[PDB]
Amino acid sequence: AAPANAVTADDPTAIALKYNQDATKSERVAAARPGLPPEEQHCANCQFMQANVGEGDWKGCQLFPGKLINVNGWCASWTLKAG
Ligand code: SF4
Repeated sequence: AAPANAVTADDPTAIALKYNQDATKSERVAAARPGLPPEEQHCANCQFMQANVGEGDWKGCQLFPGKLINVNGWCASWTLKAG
């Protein structure tokens, strides 16, 4: 079950970025964002995931202030975690 502050499918920014809590139900292949092949991309390996926010599988994303994403999710702002 998601947390009360989870990013949801109805959030305008989530819609614009094509976020899904489950990267296997995402359009990562169509987007072909650079840095890894698309099937390898999800929030856990994204530069914007905040590992010190949230708990368990539900972590922060810098782009979604006050909310939580799932580490197994994806959106079109996916960017390789480089530091
Ligand atoms: S920016 Fe990165 S961490 Fe945030 S929802 Fe998109 S893929 Fe996940």
